[PDB]
Order: sequence, then C-alpha cells, then structure tokens
Amino acid sequence: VYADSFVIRGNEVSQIAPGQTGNIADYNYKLPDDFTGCVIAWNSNKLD
Amino acid sequence: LSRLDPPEAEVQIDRLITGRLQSLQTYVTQQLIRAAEIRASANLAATKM
Repeated sequence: VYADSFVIRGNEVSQIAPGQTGNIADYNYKLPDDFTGCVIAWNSNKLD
Repeated sequence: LSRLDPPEAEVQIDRLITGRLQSLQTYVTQQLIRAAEIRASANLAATKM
C-alpha cells in the first residue's frame, strides 16, 4: 500500500486520474493506467 | 496513437485486434474443411492408381 499525498488547486482534482493530460499531469504526478488504488480528495480551507 | 492518448488507444486497438483475429480463425477453419476434401480426392486417385 502506497500512500501519496499533496495539495492541489480547486479546479485540478479532475486531472488526478489514470491517462490524462494537463499542466499538473505532464511532469508533476503521472498516474499510470495500471492503477488499482483510490483517489481521495477533499476541500481543505482554513487549515491551509 | 498519433491522435489519441493511451487509455483510449488500448480500447481502439483491442477492437481491431479482435476483428482481425476473427479473420484468421475463419481462414484456418476453412482450410481444414477444404483440405479434407482434397485428401478424400487424393485417396480416390491413389486407389485408382
């Protein structure tokens, strides 16, 4: 089990997916198409 | 590939592979059925010989 964690902007959560293309999925975090994990993403306001 | 990402290109190529693999199954099945007919003819020709 690999837990990866970061913060991204609000209209960027759709890019965290297998097989996508964008300014955050090009060369920051590329999720492969052999993806058996689970992406959890929640709103983080006031703490961050 | 030239005009599409891998996630979707694997699906499109898999469709073509299935189609052309069906072509080969049709071809080989008919050659076996037709080879039995020429074999029966070769048996008749050998018997007449």
